[PDB]
Amino acid sequence: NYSRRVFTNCNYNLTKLLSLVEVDEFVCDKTTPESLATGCYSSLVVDW
Amino acid sequence: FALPLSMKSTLAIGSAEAISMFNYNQDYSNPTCRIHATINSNVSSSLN
Ligand SMILES: *[C@@H]1O[C@H](CO)[C@@H](O[C@@H]2O[C@H](CO)[C@@H](O[C@@H]3O[C@H](CO)[C@@H](O)[C@H](O)[C@@H]3O)[C@H](O)[C@H]2NC(C)=O)[C@H](O)[C@H]1NC(C)=O
Ligand SMILES: CCCCC/C=C\C/C=C\CCCCCCCC(=O)O
Ligand SMILES: *[C@@H]1O[C@H](CO)[C@@H](O)[C@H](O)[C@H]1NC(C)=O
Repeated sequence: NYSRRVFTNCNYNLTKLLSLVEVDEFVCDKTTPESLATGCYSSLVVDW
Repeated sequence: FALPLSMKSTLAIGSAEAISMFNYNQDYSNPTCRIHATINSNVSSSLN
């Protein structure tokens, strides 16, 4: 039973979030974590 | 340089942490090979 949130019309601080998380592995294509910290995208859907 | 294996994904391409931004940033225009090696204690005490 995993939670899902959708964030639209929003702004966020990457340094605030990454100060609390020790990332061990990221895998993805069509985008990069550097791109998510620089570019602007239409919507953001997060599952955790 | 020295870096723990718990943050081996920090040097992965596309990462957005502070190491890949302000510290050593890898150049990928030439054939590289990043190696994460662990030097054991006995051979480390042998060669100072
Ligand atoms: C969220 O992002 C903002 C920037 O987009 C980060 O803001 C900066 O935070 C540091 C402290 O974490 C601030 O430093 C402080 O500055 C005052 C200025 O006089 C100084 O007196 C203090 O001793 C301290 O050094 C810095 O000013 C601030 N920059 C801004 C607001 O433009 C913030 O760190 C990020 N959030 C987290 C949780 O890291
Ligand atoms: C790790 C953060 C967890 C929560 C993130 C959720 C929402 C924020 C949305 C976009 C920011 C992109 C995350 C940056 C990934 C860093 C990967 C790494 O440093 O290797
Ligand atoms: C599933 O998660 C939602 C989100 O908080 C919660 O409201 C719900 O009670 C959960 N259901 C369970 C634990 O059976």
